[PDB]
Amino acid sequence: AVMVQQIEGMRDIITEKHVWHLSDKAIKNVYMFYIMFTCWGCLYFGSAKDPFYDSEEYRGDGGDGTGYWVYETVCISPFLILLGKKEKNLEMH
Amino acid sequence: DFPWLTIIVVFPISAGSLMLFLPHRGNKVNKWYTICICILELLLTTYAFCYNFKMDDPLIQLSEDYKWIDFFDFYWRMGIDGLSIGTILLTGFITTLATLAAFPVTRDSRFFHFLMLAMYSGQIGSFSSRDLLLFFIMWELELIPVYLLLSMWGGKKRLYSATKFILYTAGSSIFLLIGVLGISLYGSNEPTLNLELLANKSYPVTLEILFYIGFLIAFAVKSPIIPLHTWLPDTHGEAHYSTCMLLAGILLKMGAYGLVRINMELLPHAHSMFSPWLLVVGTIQIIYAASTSPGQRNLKKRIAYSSVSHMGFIIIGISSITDPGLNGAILQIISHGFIGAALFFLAGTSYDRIRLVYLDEMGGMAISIPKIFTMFTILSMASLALPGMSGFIAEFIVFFGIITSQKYFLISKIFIIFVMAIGMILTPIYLLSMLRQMFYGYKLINIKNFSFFDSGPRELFLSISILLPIIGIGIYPDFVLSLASDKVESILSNYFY
Amino acid sequence: GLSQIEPDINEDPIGQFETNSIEMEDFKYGYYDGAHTYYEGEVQKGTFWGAIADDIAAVDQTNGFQGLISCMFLPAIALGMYFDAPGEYLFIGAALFTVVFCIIEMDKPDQPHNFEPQIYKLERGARDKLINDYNTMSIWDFNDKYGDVW
Amino acid sequence: DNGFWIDGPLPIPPIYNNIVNEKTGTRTFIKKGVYVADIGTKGRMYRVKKNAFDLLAMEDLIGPDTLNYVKKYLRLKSTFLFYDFDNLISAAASEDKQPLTDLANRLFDNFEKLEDAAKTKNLAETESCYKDTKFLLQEVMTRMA
Amino acid sequence: VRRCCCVISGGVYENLLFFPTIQLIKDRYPGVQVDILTTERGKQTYELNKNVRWANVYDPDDHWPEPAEYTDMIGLLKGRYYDMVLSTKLAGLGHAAFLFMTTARDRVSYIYPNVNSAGAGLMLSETFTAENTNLSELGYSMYTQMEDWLGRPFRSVPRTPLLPLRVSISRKVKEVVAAKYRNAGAVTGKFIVIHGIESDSKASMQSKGDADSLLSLEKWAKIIKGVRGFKPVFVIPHEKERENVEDFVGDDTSIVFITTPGQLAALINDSAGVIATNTAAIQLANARDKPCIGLFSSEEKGKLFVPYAEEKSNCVIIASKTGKLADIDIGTVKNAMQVFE
Amino acid sequence: DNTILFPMLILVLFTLFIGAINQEGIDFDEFLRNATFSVSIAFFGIFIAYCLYKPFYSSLLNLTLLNSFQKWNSKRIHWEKLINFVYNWSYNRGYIDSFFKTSLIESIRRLAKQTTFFDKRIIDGITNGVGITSFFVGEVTKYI
Amino acid sequence: HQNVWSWTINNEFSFEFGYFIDPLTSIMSILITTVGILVLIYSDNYMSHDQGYLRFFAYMGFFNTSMLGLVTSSNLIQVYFFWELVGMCSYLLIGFWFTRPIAANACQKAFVTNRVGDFGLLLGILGLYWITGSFEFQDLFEIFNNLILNNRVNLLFLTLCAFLLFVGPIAKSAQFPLHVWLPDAMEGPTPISALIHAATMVAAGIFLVARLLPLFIVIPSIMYIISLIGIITVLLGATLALAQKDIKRGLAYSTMSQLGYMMLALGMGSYRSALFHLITHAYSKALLFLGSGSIIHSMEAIVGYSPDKSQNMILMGGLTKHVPITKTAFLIGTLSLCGIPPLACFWSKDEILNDSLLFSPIFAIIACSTAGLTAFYMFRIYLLTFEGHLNTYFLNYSGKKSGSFYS
Repeated sequence: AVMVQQIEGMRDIITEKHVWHLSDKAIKNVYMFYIMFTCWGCLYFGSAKDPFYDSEEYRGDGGDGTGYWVYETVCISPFLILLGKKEKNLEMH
Repeated sequence: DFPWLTIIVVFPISAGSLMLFLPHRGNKVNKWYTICICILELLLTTYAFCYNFKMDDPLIQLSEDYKWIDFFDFYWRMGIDGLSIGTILLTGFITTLATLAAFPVTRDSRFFHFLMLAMYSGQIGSFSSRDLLLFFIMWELELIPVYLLLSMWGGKKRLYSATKFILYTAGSSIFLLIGVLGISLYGSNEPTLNLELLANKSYPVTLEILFYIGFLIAFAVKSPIIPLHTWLPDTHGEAHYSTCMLLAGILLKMGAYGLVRINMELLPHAHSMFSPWLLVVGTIQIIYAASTSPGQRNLKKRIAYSSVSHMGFIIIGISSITDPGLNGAILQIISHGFIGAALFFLAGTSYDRIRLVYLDEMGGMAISIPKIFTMFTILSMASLALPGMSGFIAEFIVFFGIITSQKYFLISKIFIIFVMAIGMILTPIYLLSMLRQMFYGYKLINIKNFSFFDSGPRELFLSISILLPIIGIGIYPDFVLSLASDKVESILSNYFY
Repeated sequence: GLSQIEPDINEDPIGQFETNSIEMEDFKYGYYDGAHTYYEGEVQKGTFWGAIADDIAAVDQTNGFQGLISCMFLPAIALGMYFDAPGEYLFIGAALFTVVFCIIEMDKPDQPHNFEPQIYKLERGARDKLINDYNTMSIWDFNDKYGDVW
Repeated sequence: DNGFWIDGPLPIPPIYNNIVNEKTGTRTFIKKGVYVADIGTKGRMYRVKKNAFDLLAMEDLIGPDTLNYVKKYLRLKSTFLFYDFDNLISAAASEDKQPLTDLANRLFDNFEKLEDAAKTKNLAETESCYKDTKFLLQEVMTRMA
Repeated sequence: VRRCCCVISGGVYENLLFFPTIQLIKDRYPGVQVDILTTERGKQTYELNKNVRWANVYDPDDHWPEPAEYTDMIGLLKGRYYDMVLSTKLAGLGHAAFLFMTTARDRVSYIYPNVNSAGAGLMLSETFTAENTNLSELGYSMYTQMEDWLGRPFRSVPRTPLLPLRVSISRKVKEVVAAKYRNAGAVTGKFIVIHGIESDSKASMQSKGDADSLLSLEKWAKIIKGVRGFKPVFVIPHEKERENVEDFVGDDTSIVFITTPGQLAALINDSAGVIATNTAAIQLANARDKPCIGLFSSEEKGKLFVPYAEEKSNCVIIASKTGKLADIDIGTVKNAMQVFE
Repeated sequence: DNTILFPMLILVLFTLFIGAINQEGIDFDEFLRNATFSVSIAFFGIFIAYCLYKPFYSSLLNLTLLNSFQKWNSKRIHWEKLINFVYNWSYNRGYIDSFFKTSLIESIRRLAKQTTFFDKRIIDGITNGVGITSFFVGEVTKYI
Repeated sequence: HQNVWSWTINNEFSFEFGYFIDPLTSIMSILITTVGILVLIYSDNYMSHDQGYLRFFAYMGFFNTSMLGLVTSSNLIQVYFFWELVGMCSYLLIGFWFTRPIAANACQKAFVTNRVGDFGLLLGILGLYWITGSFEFQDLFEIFNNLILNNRVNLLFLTLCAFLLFVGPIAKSAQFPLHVWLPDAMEGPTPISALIHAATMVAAGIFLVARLLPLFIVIPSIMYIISLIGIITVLLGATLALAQKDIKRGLAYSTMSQLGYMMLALGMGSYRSALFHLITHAYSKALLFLGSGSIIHSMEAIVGYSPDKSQNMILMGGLTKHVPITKTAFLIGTLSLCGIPPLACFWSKDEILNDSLLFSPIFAIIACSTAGLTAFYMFRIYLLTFEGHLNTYFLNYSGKKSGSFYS
């Protein structure tokens, strides 16, 4: 572990070189513990009060959980107001 | 001994097929049923990986062979390499967190979570199969379900992107079928399909180059290679966050992993002819997909091109005929799996909160969503190849495999390293442009009347859970190298002589 | 957002690259960026345990038992090593925990944010899937506005 | 041989007429591809010392359920030592050449025994071989220094 | 037909004058789900139709679109399964293939007079060769070929007009524009819109064929000082003009920021007078029988953009003797006093 | 406050203690003529700053000299170019920031627009032209 | 002492993350720890009226950790590791006030500039693994003494690799090409303007060159390159600060000049005088930056919070009457930069010029001219702030004060 190395320019070096490794089993065990932590969180925080996707902000307007609900909504509500406008013109504005 | 990989692969479908009608007309029951199934499958995968997978032996473990169709010699070959177990655990982790992120979906959530479990089975089937035609089956089995959870969930022009993706991927899977047909039929006497029996064949160069073309056109779209990469910025950039974090997380890695299985150790003398040009292609790919990303006003297409850029290092490590190069390719597969998964997750949640897409609009939202801001910043740093994150050690070990390459010479190594490391100047540009456009600033019309909701504990757990392996692999890379490196030698032993 | 009317197109597409922030001419430093706010005196107590447990209680759908097992699960796996080395017992117990949690997450409350977007019309409390097994209410056709007020 | 990217076999580095091999084959701890830098005779003479010091300070790495990394570090630093001894022998003074190549042979037979003990996950034989290979590592370290 | 597309172009004005055509279509057949593939600034007008369904944004006069967008909209028009198209994009080949790629039974389109329509007849059911290549320069009608084809005499009468330009406002736009002019110094009954201001903006709803359509402010200051105030509310196309208008006509004058033509029509319906120049405000005033005066740069453009001035009996059309929109500013005041009270 | 002064006081103690650091440059790792020359040029810079920025009511210089300073430089024509160029230098930041934000980051932005053009128009153009051409030949061979 | 460990052992990697405790490391460790402690004590009250105030100290602690790992670094792997982590903490600290967009442009530029430097650093340390196959400092110093006598290594390739290895220090120490990040890094807090430069991080660009001097003196043309970069950026650091109306930008350009003085001293081979200059500069200009922050937070009560007012050196005016301790601190710091002999630090610059003037005619007389310019602009910075009338409540200019007085 201890080695003295001579160098012309500056000084001597007292290298130590603790060659180690986590080991094959401990690596498997940290994979195990992190997957178990992922299980615990996936269940618990999945059972947490998700404050955004519960209120009338998301779930109110549309809120299906898609990414086209905004665009299909603002493409439908024009159609709904146009249909209500035709219904209003059906009964003399 | 025991059918392990089979009850890994079939279990999501065989447990989602229990949702035939299942009269529970809220998203709660099927959401929890399928996240429970995904956790159970992830734990089965780990118990196969921990207590029944020797990490030193660079051979097929948990092997399992049946007889499905005798005419094709088509078996149910299953097997785990050192370069495939990491992708399998990544499939488990990322698809599990994808169905966690899909908790708020409620449109046709039964069908959504069933198709998620179908992808969850098909991806592990593609990664765990040691039969060529079975690799094709599980390649095309993650084509319809992704289409159905891409066209009816997520994205404005979702139908265009979905049909583009399905036809592009099918038009490349036919090239894959040309390849498996060529190898099986015109491979040798006694035609077979088992890759374990197949990796020590002759394949003369006039035929090996043909098989390599037939398989490279197949894997050039899944790991996008820049002539054939246009499906991604439409597909990812117009998909939901839960689907997109496995479209980039694990679906993009087949094709990168495939270039290791059926190109690198099945057609080695032809890969020694084609990798010099795949190197130039990947070096141009990094710069091209890092210069297109500032060109994108969109937030999600920026990250799609980011994935096209970070796949360039995997292309380079694959085309680097070295142990460091391929180990960096596998490590970048896993690292960018985590990174792109969490980045697309955060971009989707940012779109759900803000309901703006382009970076010209969507100014300062850091005070509105600070948790999303910090998680996006940390994962942009991980995308940046920043030390302390897995991206650095990946995008450095690939460089080290270049500079320690025996194939290439210094006149080429200089040019390749130069064009590779311009990528890490251009990647700060687009990533921090995204950050300063979408988070740094103050909008006077957004003072208090909006008061958007911050990252809930679920989404925070998503991002943190995908972050901790990135940090753990940045501080100790041998969580990913040690499971592959021995197998990598079993690749490169076919190359040096 | 909602945008019942069609929004006004901006005649100034500020730029492909530069952010959408206000200029420094109109930026009130200190108050906006928080560089001179936070005058101590308006702050509150709750030193690190009266605000952690407050935040845990702020976001939680866990009852007495589900939740207690959640608090005792990760300590059980953490003592799966450094106290013993059972092996498959850990994974069997973790699967049992997941399955019993999912069975528990078939909650008696149904919390109408779980349901489809088309359900949000009004009066959805009279809808009671919480108690009524085999609901038998053909409202999920989603092609016509039936009167489900009975 | 088109300048950039020599193609075809991807040859190994050669063995220049030395008896440093095994005579029942070439050698078994040889890593196929490693970029041994062609420094120069003083640089090789010092890098032998450094790699032997590494293999010497690999004492902590040895233990139960860790022999795979032992084998990997062994074959790596022994491949470095192999090519460095090859360039040192091929550039020796022809009077210290024969003792140095006999030293390399009796060192590499022990590295072969150590790799055979560690690849087979034999811990007790690994350590019992590590004893005299540590003697040999200190011997080459005090020779090069 | 059952579903009918419309690939129209031009902006605010040209999309507005297509409402007679769409009402003609819905009068010809009982039930027609009409769709419009128009440009931005054109979809907004389609709040005021009560006869349309989708009204997407395409900008068909791009000629060089993104192939992603091009193929997306091609597949969209395919997957909506139309039976008629009725482009009036004014292009032959190239665009004729864009209409043919849509599975449409009756491809109808306009056609360039030049050689650019080399092979449009190979893909279209109707030709409709046009005039001036700048169809809005043709004036208010702009669709007489499209109208005199639509509902030709086959069984019954054409009935090509239905009390032309019955635009219709919703209650939400009415409420928000009411709050807008009440935040201004105006009352819901007694106020007058303007909608002529020198600007550089596409929100003034001018035309594609008229350049000197928008009048200056100092000349507008002299116009509005010549008339006693019936509280003229100013309709700016952009906020940068507000501090200009207050610099010209005075701080006391009330200005209302309207760029959406639906909001503009909601302003017209509540207004009791219109002094518009050649914008969409004139036609929105002639809709709902509101009293306009309608300044113009020439009697030719005035007859072209207002041919039916003799039918509403309130829109006393005004023009300029010479060109360049240099009008009298004297007699316009006199008949403004006549008609507004 | 005092906790802002205490760091400044410790750093004053340092830079006064560092000014006397038998030497320890060898242990760790024209003398007065050069010294007075360096102090002369430093004191010259000090004096050029002093005669300008130190006000007349507090400067230790003599008023008879401070008035002749402005009397010799009351024209401000040769200084109206030197001061002008120095302020232009300090305000344009040597023009190097402008050169980089005109030819290095704007060059990269032009290149990004060029490359996303090449991607979206004429390599996504081929991928989309396959489909456009399939639609067109389908409609043609349907109607011919 | 080089207590190396083993990071990864798979193939040629054999990575280590050891700590090369040499005289230079020890200097850098005390220089980081002392100024970091004092800047933390400073930020206890500079940031006490900040809303987001704990994340500032998260960034600062991570910055100190990262720099302490950078200087305690056995191989170019760990050097590079902590180089980019320093770039990260610079980005975060400069864009600490993310709400203001000028800080956004500042932090995006800073990280892009640091990565234009780190580009060079990466394909230089990889070029060194090609030429040497080292990834360590113990071997590099024992190889490069005799490597240049061989035949395969091209001397052009060696000077190219060394220039690219220096491009990193060019960016971190704000040298002529990549100097643009420093005068725009003032958009963050003042404590970071004391720690990012005049301190740890710009000291890192000097540390790397001081640590690689054993393999830069051997390579022929790189030393002249370093001297030329330093002598270009001592006048680009000097002619810039003559008319900077801001206090922090003027101090930043002065830092850009002193770091060029250090790179020149390394360009002369003077291994010791460069580090003594670094020590005295990092204990003087950090003092000046803390004094500038105290000046600023004295001025906020006058002009409110506006960096175009509360940092505008012209209307700082006269503060000797009001803030005497800060006056003495800033005066001692500026006189330490000018090289005052008895009550300040002249002897560093004395050794600089003594080892410089008998080397070359180009890099001597212009260095002395820039020293005179340094004295000029630093005393201008002192005089426009402290000595005189207040220039903001001045009754010849401020009509509000007049209207408030004559009631």
